[PDB]
Amino acid sequence: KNPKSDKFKVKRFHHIEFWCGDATNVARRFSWGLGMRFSAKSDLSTGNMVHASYLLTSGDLRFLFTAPYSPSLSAGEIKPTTTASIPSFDHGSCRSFFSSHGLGVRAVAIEVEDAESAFSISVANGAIPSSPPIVLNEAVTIAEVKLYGDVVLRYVSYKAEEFLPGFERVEDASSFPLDYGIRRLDHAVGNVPELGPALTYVAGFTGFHQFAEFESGLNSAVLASNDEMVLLPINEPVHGTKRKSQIQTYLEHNEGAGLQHLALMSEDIFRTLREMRKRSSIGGFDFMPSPPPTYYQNLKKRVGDVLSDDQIKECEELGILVDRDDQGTLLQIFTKPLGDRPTIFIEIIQRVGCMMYQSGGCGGFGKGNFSELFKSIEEYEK
Amino acid sequence: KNPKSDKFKVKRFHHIEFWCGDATNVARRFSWGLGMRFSAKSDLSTGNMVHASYLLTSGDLRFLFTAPYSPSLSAGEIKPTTTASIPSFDHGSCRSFFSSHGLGVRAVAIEVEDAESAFSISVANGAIPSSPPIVLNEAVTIAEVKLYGDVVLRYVSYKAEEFLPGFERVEDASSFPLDYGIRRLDHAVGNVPELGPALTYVAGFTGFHQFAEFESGLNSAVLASNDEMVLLPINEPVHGTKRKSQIQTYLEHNEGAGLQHLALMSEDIFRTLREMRKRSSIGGFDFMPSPPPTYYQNLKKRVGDVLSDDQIKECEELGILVDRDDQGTLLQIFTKPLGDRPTIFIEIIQRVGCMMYQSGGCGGFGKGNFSELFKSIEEYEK
Ligand SMILES: CCOC(=O)c1nc2ccc(C(=O)C3=C(O)CCCC3=O)c(C)c2c(=O)n1-c1ccccc1
Ligand SMILES: CCOC(=O)c1nc2ccc(C(=O)C3=C(O)CCCC3=O)c(C)c2c(=O)n1-c1ccccc1
Ligand SMILES: [Co+2]
Ligand SMILES: [Co+2]
Repeated sequence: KNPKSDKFKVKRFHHIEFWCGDATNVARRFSWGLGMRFSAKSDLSTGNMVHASYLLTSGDLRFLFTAPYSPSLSAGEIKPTTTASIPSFDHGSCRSFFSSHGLGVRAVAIEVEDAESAFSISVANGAIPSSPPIVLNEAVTIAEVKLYGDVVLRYVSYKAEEFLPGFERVEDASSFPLDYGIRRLDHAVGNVPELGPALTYVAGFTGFHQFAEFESGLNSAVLASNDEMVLLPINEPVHGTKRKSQIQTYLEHNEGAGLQHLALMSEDIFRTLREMRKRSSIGGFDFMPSPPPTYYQNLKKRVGDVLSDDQIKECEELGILVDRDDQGTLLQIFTKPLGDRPTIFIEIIQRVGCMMYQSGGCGGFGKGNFSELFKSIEEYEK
Repeated sequence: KNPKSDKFKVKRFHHIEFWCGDATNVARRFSWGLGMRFSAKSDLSTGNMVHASYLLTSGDLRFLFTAPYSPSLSAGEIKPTTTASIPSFDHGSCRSFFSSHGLGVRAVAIEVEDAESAFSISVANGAIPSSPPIVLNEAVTIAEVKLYGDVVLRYVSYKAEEFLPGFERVEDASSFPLDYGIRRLDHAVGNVPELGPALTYVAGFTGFHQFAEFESGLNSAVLASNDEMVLLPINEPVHGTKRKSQIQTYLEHNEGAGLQHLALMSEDIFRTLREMRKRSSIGGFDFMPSPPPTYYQNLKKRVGDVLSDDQIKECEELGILVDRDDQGTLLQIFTKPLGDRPTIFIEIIQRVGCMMYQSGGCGGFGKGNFSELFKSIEEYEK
């Protein structure tokens, strides 16, 4: 059941912005680890005396890394005379965010038809405004409202129908064409102390609807746009369990609510994981410990009609997890945390089925892999 | 002339510590870019609830990357009950340092015979104390005094004659044996507003002596230990020049004095620069723009008795600079800034001559390359 109740026209995920202390080192690490190309910049070399911002792209996926310069470089500026390319940026907010949370996502940005209308309708329906609509070079409009914690939902709309004005394309000599197969952001997941009030708030101002699902330490629910291509799952911890909830660990180490993981769709998850795993110990990303062979022995009875024995052994080599709902099949794997704190991590996913284009959320989000991993663990103990 | 006036016994450079906002991403970037191995850690997995610290090694070179956790993780601790492995660490100091300066060196650490004696003698001779001597697991003693800006000179002494107590060796699966030929720290350079008072201060409390030298925007001088293996150059800006002093640009973007560059000795600078340059656009480090061919044409008359025509063409391919004093020859090159701000960078060097072992500072520090580059620039204009 999809009531298609969006209160304004939403297109697709546009970009994800990390707030950093040094944008250069995080961007360069991420570029090598994930196979993303340096495509645009806004920094001292482009006249930005306020913040350094570097954009990585892989297919339609856009990762932005931003850090503040010394305020003294821009102490003479006022908002009318700012050299910042992202006018919502604030030195104090950014330093407060990074000191509170460490490295993490500040903005989940979605493209809309009309960012000024989206902002107005959202705030009229309970959204807490974060940065009012601002028109950049008469071409792009950006506005921000609070999503959860210190994470904002960023609306971006373009008149034309090239990232943002004041960003410059990166010199091809500095722009190496890395590509490990990642193509787009599939979903973005938040952790909160209380799921109910978080859902009521976000569904309240967006009109997003609850996306149908099928001892883990969590309760979760997924908000979706009309065509279910913008997917925003939210988790709360379940307390009193034998094993401590990873949602509660997140909230403690993050100093509260924030973005838990980014799920990145790959057009070939086997190629992506081969390429990422080759770089784990040479500057890239690490992956969670693989499931036992019993898990992959049990893959025959569950998805033997979807993957061959060879495609299943390839899953075992790479530690890929597999889940399935009534519509389709999900291949997924999780990285270890991206930075110092046990907070944000990345998911790589590929979805099989639901062809009409592929419909959103085909195969679900892998909640079956909680019980399946418990089973395979005790089963492998033997 | 070397009076050998050290006021306490100094051995060698021990390590360099960067203060970071996220130690993981900087360490992983540096490891790939410079070919350094992950060798030790102190973090949540080792019981450290205060700071995350990761050590990279290449030969005798030790780079330490440290970032603060949320203070809430350790809010119940007191200094007697601390879980920090580096007891001088302070959350507030570290956040204040990174917000003021961005990514940079907090500590230049030298090994001494007796860190408690070095601290006492230094402070008795004018050093500003930063952290008093503390004995770690009855095995290592660490003490810190102010060097310049917010950079400290760190004394480390060992009873035995394994980095620091509470650090753990890194699992060999997570420890990839990268090596591009870098072997040790040759010198560490500071930028200050006023060279005179900075030299008087540091020479005052160490007994280090001035190391003999042979429109650039700087005045400089080099302080050296008794065997001239600890080398601490210091720069001040020269104002009123046609081209703005890079020392003044450093001071402005850094919010004052601090460490300008680290010079890393390579056992084979050609291999090091081939390996680093292959990785510049895939997560590693960039190099300053190469000198014109006239510079390399003029390399015949200056060092033709030291390098063959083939060893000189190899310099031209890699953009290596060459200088020479009355004792030996210096091959060197400079990276672009390591992070967002035009502040800290790295020098790669190899020294030829002065065999007795090789004596310290053989060939000087390349101050001849200022005039030689001006000449080659206008000469290449032609
Ligand atoms: C035994 C370990 O493996 C697991 O059970 C496991 N299954 C998962 C299945 C799915 C998802 C996921 O994507 C997600 C959503 O997108 C929507 C809302 C619900 C949700 O959770 C995630 C994060 C996990 C996961 O984090 N874990 C895990 C991994 C290591 C440590 C502890 C837990
Ligand atoms: C025309 C550009 O090249 C250059 O003239 C140049 N020569 C250098 C020669 C030597 C040293 C050096 O190591 C150092 C010491 O160790 C001891 C004290 C004095 C000192 O300076 C350095 C940093 C440079 C240097 O930074 N530059 C440069 C590079 C790009 C931009 C502007 C200046
Ligand atoms: Co997910
Ligand atoms: Co130097």
